[PDB]
Parts: sequence; structure tokens; C-alpha cells
Amino acid sequence: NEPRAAKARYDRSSARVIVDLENGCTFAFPPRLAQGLEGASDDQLCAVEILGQGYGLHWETLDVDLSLPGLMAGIFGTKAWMA
Amino acid sequence: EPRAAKARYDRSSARVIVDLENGCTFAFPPRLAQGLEGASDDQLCAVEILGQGYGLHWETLDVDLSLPGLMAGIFGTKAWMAKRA
Repeated sequence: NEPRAAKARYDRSSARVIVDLENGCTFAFPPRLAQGLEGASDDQLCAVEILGQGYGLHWETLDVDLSLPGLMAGIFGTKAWMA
Repeated sequence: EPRAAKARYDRSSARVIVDLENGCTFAFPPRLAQGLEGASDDQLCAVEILGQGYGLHWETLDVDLSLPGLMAGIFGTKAWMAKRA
């Protein structure tokens, strides 16, 4: 019953992480709104992978894991962080 | 919460692109939504934002969709989804 990431990439042109959902929808976010991705280089941002069934966005080397539902709910970090 | 700042139909990709007020972007193919299955490109362009900004509205067609619902993967009433055998 949930949207699930089929593909994920970092678009350098638009400076966005574009997630293609499995139901035909798309979600994009500027990575420097997300806790963990601050000061990540373009090269580092490209490493994005899909994990969970398809509910998590993962960066192995950076050791960052973002909740796709959280991101789409508007949650990009901890209360403390979102300030 | 996320809220629609701008909404438009992109004929090229046949999607409704929604610019969220928090900086993100959500795109959904509107013909998968209840009440828009048969609308024309022309008709789809009439999209408007209503509610503080949680609803997409089409005046003439008299269709109202929920942004959070659409982002949750909900495109219509369960009764409607079921009427697709």
C-alpha cells in the first residue's frame, strides 16, 4: 500500500536526488536539506542505492540511511537538526 | 508536513509536477487518479492548488485530489480501485 523506490540517482544538473517510485511517481529533494548529506561532494552523492524493500535510500561509504517515507513526509532529520 | 506551492501538467512527460513549499518536488501521472482517467491534456492543465496547500483542484471537471494521499500512493476510494477487474 506504499510508494517504493524503483530507482534513485543524483542529478548534477538540477542538484537533486531524483527517486523514481514503483507506481509511476517521482520524488526529488535537494540533498542539502537531508541530515547526513551536508557537505557531500557531487561524486559522493551519486553513490545512492536503494535498500529496505525499497523504502530506504543508502550511501555505503558515507554511512547515511534516509527513510523515503520520512523524506516524503517532510522529515529530513531530527527535531534538533531541523532548526 | 509538505505543501503544494506550485502545480502544473507537463505534456512532455504526461505528469503533474508539484513544487513543494519545503523545496522538494513530487510528480504523479494524473490519469491514474480517480476522476481524471479520461481527461485530455488541455483539461489536465487546469490544475489549481486549494486548501492551505494540501489539495489539487480541477474546477470544470469538478475533481479534488489530496496531495498527502497521492504521496502515500493513494489514488482513489477503495471502492473505486476495486471497480477495476
